[PDB]
Amino acid sequence: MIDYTAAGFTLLQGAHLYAPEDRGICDVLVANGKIIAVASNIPSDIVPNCTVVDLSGQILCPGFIDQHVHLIGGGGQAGPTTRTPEVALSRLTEAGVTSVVGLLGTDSISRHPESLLAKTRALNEEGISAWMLTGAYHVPSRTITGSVEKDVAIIDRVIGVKCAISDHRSAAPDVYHLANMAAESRVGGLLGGKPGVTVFHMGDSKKALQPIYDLLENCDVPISKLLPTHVNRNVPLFEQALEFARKGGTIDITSSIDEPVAPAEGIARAVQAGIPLARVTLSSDGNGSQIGVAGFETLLETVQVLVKDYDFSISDALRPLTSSVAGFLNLTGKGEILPGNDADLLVMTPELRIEQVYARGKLMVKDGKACVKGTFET
Amino acid sequence: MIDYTAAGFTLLQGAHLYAPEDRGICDVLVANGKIIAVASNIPSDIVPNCTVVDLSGQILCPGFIDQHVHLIGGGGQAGPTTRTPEVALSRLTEAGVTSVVGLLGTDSISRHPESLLAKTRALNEEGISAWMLTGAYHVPSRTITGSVEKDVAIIDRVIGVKCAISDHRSAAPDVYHLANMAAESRVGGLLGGKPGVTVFHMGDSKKALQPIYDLLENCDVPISKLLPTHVNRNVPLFEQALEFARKGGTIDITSSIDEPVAPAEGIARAVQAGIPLARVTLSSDGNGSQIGVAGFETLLETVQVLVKDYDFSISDALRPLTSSVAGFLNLTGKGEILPGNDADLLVMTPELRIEQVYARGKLMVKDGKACVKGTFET
Amino acid sequence: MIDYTAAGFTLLQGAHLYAPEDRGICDVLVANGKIIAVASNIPSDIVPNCTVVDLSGQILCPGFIDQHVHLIGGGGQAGPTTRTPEVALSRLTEAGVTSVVGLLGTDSISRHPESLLAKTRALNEEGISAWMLTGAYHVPSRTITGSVEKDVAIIDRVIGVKCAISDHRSAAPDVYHLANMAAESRVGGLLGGKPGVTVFHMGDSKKALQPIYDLLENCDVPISKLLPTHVNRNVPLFEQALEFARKGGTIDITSSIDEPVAPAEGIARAVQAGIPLARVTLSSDGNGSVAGFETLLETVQVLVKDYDFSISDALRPLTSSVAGFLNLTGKGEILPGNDADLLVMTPELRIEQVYARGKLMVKDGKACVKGTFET
Amino acid sequence: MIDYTAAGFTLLQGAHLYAPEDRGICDVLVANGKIIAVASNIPSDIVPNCTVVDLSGQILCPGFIDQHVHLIGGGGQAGPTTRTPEVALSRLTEAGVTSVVGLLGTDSISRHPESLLAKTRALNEEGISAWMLTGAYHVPSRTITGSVEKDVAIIDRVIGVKCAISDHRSAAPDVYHLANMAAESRVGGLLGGKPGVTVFHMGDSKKALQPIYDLLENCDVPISKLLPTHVNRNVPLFEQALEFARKGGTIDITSSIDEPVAPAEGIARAVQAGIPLARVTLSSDGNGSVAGFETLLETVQVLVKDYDFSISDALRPLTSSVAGFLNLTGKGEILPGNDADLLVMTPELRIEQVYARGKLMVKDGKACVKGTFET
Ligand SMILES: [Zn+2]
Ligand SMILES: [Zn+2]
Ligand SMILES: [Zn+2]
Ligand SMILES: [Zn+2]
Ligand SMILES: [Zn+2]
Ligand SMILES: [Zn+2]
Ligand SMILES: [Zn+2]
Ligand SMILES: [Zn+2]
Repeated sequence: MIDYTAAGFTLLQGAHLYAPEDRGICDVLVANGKIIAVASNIPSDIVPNCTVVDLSGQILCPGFIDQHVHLIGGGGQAGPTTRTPEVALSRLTEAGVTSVVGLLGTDSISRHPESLLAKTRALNEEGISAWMLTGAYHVPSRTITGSVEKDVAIIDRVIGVKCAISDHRSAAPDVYHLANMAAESRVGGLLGGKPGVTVFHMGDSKKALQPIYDLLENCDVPISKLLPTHVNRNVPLFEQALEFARKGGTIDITSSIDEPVAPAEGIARAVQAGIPLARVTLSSDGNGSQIGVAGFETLLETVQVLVKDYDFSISDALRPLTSSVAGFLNLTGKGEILPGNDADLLVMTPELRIEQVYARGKLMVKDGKACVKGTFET
Repeated sequence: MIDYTAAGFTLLQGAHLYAPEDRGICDVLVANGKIIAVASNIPSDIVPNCTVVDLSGQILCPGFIDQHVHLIGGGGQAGPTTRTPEVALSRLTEAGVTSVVGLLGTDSISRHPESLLAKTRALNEEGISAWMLTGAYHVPSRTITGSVEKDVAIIDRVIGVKCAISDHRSAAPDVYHLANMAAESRVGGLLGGKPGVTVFHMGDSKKALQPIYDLLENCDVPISKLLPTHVNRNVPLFEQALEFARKGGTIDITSSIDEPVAPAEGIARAVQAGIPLARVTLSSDGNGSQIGVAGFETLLETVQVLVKDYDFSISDALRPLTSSVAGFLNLTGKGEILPGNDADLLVMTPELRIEQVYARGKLMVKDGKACVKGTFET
Repeated sequence: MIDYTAAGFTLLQGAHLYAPEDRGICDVLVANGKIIAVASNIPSDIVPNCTVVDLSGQILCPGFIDQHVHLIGGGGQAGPTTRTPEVALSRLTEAGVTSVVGLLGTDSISRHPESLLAKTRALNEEGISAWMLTGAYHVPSRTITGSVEKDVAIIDRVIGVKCAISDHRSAAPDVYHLANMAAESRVGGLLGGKPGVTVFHMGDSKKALQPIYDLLENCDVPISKLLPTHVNRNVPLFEQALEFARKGGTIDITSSIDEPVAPAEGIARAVQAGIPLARVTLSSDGNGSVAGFETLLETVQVLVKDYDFSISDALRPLTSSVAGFLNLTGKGEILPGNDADLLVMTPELRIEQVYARGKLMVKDGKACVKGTFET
Repeated sequence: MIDYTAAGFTLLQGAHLYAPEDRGICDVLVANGKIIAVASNIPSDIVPNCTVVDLSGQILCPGFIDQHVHLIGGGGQAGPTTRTPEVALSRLTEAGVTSVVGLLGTDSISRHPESLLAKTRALNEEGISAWMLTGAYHVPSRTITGSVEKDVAIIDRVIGVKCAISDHRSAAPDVYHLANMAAESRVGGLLGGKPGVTVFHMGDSKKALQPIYDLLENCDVPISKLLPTHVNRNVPLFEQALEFARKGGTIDITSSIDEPVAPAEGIARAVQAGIPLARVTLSSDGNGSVAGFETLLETVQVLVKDYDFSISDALRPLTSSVAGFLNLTGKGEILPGNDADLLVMTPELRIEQVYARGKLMVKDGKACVKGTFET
């Protein structure tokens, strides 16, 4: 008897697959955490020591990518008792999240990029995929190596930089400071093989997107590296974001913001405005302070709403959380079900309720409950 | 015989109380430095080991909050012989001051925030309540931790930052530098649970308030965090301050400046202009250089004048020194006589002359003379 | 009706009081979070709007002071996944802890004093009392302001410095670096009105206390400012510890270390060795890697149960001895003028109620007050 | 037809397998760059789209791990013209090297860790596996982030630190500086999940290993984290090295140093001295001043040919021993779950094929995969 168990062969059979593209009833063969074949009717005996999974009647889609999470905790805006706690593995996984991008916010005094970096690594070690942004609301940026360009270029998990504009919690940055920082992130990413993006937390100032336009007039950073987030927070801002997207920018809608522009509503309007889904993403702002802390249920909720109350197809509904995110951040191997991609998959009921979650080919959630937990989860 | 002396029970009986709100003849019961009951006719035997004080015929009001004092000394503008000496406890208390905010001025070369911080702490230890501002006239700010945001966030006694504008003694700051500094103070205060204000020493430049308006156009710091002081120093400046107050800003009048706009006059005009007292404060600039050094008698003097020559009610007269200050700096437990507030009280004759002063429930002045002195007072 | 509720009058009646000193059946009156009277038979009507609590048949004693807690989390010695989570309020209060001193350990790369300082502040706001030590195992120390001397003098919650010696995770400090760091903490303590102590995490190196002795010969910091902790981790170290205590030093036994010298055992031997309880402390090392806080109370139970200690004495290492060593004014003793940090226990020493600064935190053995984000 | 080519199924059949352990004639199945099965007679049809390679009559073994390579170039000791060029991929793979650890030497003015780090990354992308050491001969170390402890904990490819002792090109380090630096690497290793080793370039000074012994008496870093290299450079040093190994240390023999103690000879004497192979490593010092990589394989040949070693044993110093010392998970042994880093040799030990992470890199003794700018 030959042992082939090292391969971790798993055959996912008979689900209706949304890659997110509708592929109909189709099988998925996994090995070594990778998707190795996608096809209708894969012989259950094509490989030895194969775990076969009957998904008949279920749906199979790619795992969500949540690009805005306060992995080590956030808050602190109303004193020290408001510092939220760190994110626990199970919370992410039960929410359908297989890939995450961690970041800092208002507080960069009691929160440090080194802490964030360690947490990012723990999460990868625990089973999912994680990256981070250097900086925080504060401009000039607080970094690990002393320079934004150096952080993006040399710290493996760093993919870009974060900042805040048009917000009463900003560092009142001027255009030069902003331009320089985005330029450093851009360059650092070429060198490091990273997207080199600049993510802008938007507040409620009436100036809205101005600073971004100013910046573009003062530098050569491509518009495709600039990401405004929390765009649904106020109407006028939302409206400008639409045009920003119309000009070739990508906009990030926050799932945790219900009013004045609800998330599904925001996505629907984009489409109405003729904006291609590829230029719209959805992120949670999870673990930030809400006093409660923002969770991850809003992601799934948005997909359900879009399908059920908005007439989106499941395929379209999935984009903002999968392919558009991977697309924007250049996350190779993620967001789509293709041979050669990582085996980050969700298994859902036809009513869009998660039953199982695979991260890198490993069963993380079964029967809608986490079977793999963070090291200190109790 | 049971000892209940630890409580320090004190009953202040029968004065006409101005909370500053007129409460008429009313009693005040104190314990553990706190006001525990305010009411007419409190039974002199409600608590054991109670010190009863007959205030019949007298007035009872809250202790003054002087938010602009050069606690460690100031001056130095005309050479080293002009460096004034540090403030002595008794000077404050005999002047009716129970709470103070220390700060630096022109000289930040021979004066350091660490010195100011130590002095602040000594004063609390000696019996009164004290806080400070980081920075000084110089922009960029000279701080303790290296950053304005960090100083406000982590040094317990630091509540904001000071600077100078439109003055021949300024560091010729540009809008960005100013904006950044105010933004840091603002943010630092959210984190630290401080007001996070920015206090602007105003000089006689013709530009007057401009820089403040410029700043607001270049940042998202709320107008309510910005405090221009010495507004009565020149007419045109005073006039602009009125409108500044009209737009929602708070203005600080300096009691030690007699011309061209006297303090009581300044306060009267504000009211004439329809500005709510809540938006007007009065501070001494005590211990700065005047060669003499500015004292604290001008505070009380202003209240007397307002009542006697201006027709203000005592209640109204008290605001700028009590509730409006506490209101502006968010000094919980101060500026008002309510159960649960600190027992910082003044006892005056009907002609507004101070007889006794209680700081945190402790008798500091009796018969208009200090009975508790600074450790080195001789 | 006049309202006097701002005073928070509370009368704890009928318990057998251990201050820690046995005081027999005695009453305790509280106002504004402070103990205002201690006597038998205080009248229930002595003050208006008084909450009377009948504790007859129960024991009353001071809240515990745990001077060795990884408040923001610790661990990380076996990689990133081993970083423990921050401590929740209820875990402390349920274990009888009303005062705590937070610190860092091995990891001072992903762990920062500024973070520790915020957490310290959070806890104070939440209802208990907390302080911290600056530095970490690493020497030179990583501080907030850039100087150990400055951190201790100016940061209100900082009371001393932490370091590691004789351990395979130390920074290989030399005597000069150790002396200087201890002297800075000492001096900062004076300027800031802090104890200005130096806390030494002890490892298993054969050199044991050597470095301390060396330090003493190289500086003039008083012996009473130097605290070796984890002294019960190995025999030779423990024995050396006894000697150090005999010379005038204080020693900290770790409740979470059960072998080779158990906590109660170590305490009993110290005493049997002629060392006064005043020079013996007990701390948990709670939240390190996740070590909990139940061993504290258990040590007390064991001392009484198996070692012939009176209750009074068994309490000292967690109350008066710590408060005394750290100069925690208002803590560790039930006296008029002190803070109302009290435990209510059954005669068999099970925690029933806990008051911190006069506020009821735990009732029927269960936290009734929780951390802001406690789930 | 269903496409399964994404898996890269490859079946290596019929070779005499040395894992390094002699396993006789046995098959190896590979998928996704990992070894998924090791057994005799694996069915050629067991998996779809399988590339079958008939290796009958050949030997199969693990790829070599060269832990001492001047990846970006070295030299510069006789002025600017002596700076050697960076290492090309094919030079490594042709020599049987599939895993490498890069480092700096004498020159840390014209040579930077950031440059070394980029080159390390380049190689990983090009198909092999690479790590680096922070620092250089200079002590205090010149690092990327400013701290040895921080470099090791946070820079993914950094696994330890390099330094020079007992050499006329050293920085004249004192024991404190050496101890501190070793302790920082040790601690960073723990936090980052790295071996956290200290690699000591040994020169010809008569003091030989002294500094190491001294260091040990001045810190608590385990002996197993300290690696003296170039130990065969002189006799007295070599002999002292044997002793150090006997005490529990590991020793690195330089394949490029032929006198006075040749590489094979040194290995044979170590063994004859009672030292287990697990505590003996072999590295090239390749690309220094331009030293090549052929002496690696030659040492193996000589051990077998002239020293009575079995093949299994002769392989250890370049495979399992290194992987074990550096904790290189997935490397140095042919086991299910490990990376497909394999060599195909003739029975007389000549390299024929080389696979790195399952990719064919060298064929018929010639690189068939080259560096991006390889000419
Ligand atoms: Zn945000
Ligand atoms: Zn956020
Ligand atoms: Zn001024
Ligand atoms: Zn002034
Ligand atoms: Zn320890
Ligand atoms: Zn500890
Ligand atoms: Zn060398
Ligand atoms: Zn070398």
